[PDB]
Amino acid sequence: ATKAVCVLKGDGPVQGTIHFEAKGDTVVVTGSITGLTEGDHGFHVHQFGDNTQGCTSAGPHFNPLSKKHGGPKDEERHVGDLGNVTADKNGVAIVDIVDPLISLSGEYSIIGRTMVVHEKPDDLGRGGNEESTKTGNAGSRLACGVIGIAK
Amino acid sequence: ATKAVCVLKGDGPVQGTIHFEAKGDTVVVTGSITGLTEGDHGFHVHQFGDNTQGCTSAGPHFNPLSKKHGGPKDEERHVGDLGNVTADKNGVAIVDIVDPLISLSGEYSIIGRTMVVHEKPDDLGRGGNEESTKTGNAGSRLACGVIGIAK
Ligand SMILES: [Ca+2]
Ligand SMILES: [Ca+2]
Ligand SMILES: [Cu+2]
Ligand SMILES: [Cu+2]
Ligand SMILES: [Zn+2]
Ligand SMILES: [Zn+2]
Repeated sequence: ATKAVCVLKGDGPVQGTIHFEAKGDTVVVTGSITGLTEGDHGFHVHQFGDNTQGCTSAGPHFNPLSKKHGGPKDEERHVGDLGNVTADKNGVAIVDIVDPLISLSGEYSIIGRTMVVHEKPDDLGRGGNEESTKTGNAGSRLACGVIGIAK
Repeated sequence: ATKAVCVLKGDGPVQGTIHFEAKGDTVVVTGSITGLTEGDHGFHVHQFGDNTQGCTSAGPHFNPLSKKHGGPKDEERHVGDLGNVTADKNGVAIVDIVDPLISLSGEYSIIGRTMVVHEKPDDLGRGGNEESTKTGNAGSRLACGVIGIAK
């Protein structure tokens, strides 16, 4: 697959549609998320596309190379660490990220896994607390969706 | 992936959880669906895991070998043709299917695609009109979900 789509939904007001497109060796992630409190929000690909217990059964960040949590520009990061999205005053986060590590096929494929938008901003593993190196202290999962193959 | 899961949800009361497990060289589909009218309901894997327009954006039956619609035991069938699930008097359908054409990896992988439960019985491509050769006359999509990787 070369195109993917994710519909984020949660127990609250956060909702959004993310599109993924394979462009050479990068994946271009676009879309918008709304109902977010203005500010930065942790945006990551969790390991399982299991929504049987809402966003909790999505597990941890997709980390096939068992690295520490980082930000997207870092080398030592989880494959799912896409950093943060920023909600404007109206709660609207417009997504536009280009990542060279997540993929739509092969081993790092994220098809079938879950996109999660969090409550607080991802500290990018620079928080000086152990939690920071595991989840970036992004807190609760507001909305999530399974990533599926798109036309 | 050797395990997958799908949460079916729609606009009505139909809902359920379907689990998929690669056991040997085959795929075992289990789970239960509730909220259904008594009787048979078409149950198929649709091509796209695109829930942006509800179950409508799932596209047609997954059909990589370009065949016509059939029942699960037919040679001429789409890969996504899982036949009918049957709901009892309380609207509960118990799913137990072993299928030789779907898989959880490779060309016949259903990860990232959508599982749909339909309003009417699937006629297994034997109804005699053109629609029977496409969808089995199974009608509208009552509930659907993107198939994701499970732990
Ligand atoms: Ca929190
Ligand atoms: Ca119908
Ligand atoms: Cu996360
Ligand atoms: Cu169908
Ligand atoms: Zn991480
Ligand atoms: Zn079919």
